[PDB]
Amino acid sequence: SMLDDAKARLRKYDIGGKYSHLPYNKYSVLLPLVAKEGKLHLLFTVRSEKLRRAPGEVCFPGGKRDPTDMDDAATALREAQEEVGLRPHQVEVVCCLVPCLIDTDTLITPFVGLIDHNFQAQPNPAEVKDVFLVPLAYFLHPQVHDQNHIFEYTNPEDGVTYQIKGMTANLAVLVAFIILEKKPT
Ligand SMILES: *CC(=O)N1CCC[C@H]1c1cccc(OC)c1
Repeated sequence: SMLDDAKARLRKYDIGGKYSHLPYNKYSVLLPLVAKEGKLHLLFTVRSEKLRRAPGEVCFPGGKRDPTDMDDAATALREAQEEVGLRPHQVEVVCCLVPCLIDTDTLITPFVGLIDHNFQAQPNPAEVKDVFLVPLAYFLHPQVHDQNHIFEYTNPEDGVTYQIKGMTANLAVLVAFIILEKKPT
């Protein structure tokens, strides 16, 4: 099936806990995969304009590890619940992708999660101004604008354009390559 095939592909890139104990300032993100209309999509947030760090930017759900978290995956799931109302029974964490090193002292660990078909986002306006889907296939043929490369995605439902860039854009392309490369039509 589409979903079994995606999970099987993703598992080949799982680093698991290999980098998880290193003494960094630790953050996790969830890359949430949603199946709609026979195709996979990624779920993105737009950060609230009132936040200190990166107001109004397109990001994945996530945030800083706290003492309650059993592991890095728990961080991602806790933050996703707080930001968009995703409950743990509504997500299957499939794998942990290559971490992202920044600022010399920070390690961001991305987890890919398959999202239940009955989940409906409830954006928390203290954290997130918007939540939206992009088809995974978009990231194979994006609309690129240079400012460094920025992706512009226009939602055909409403005509709204979102700008996706940096780590977030790079991770989206990675997931699209992993799942969609070399597939019969
Ligand atoms: C958009 C984005 O992913 N950002 C904004 C702040 C830095 C980065 C980030 C890094 C780790 C966790 C985040 O939580 C979503 C965000």
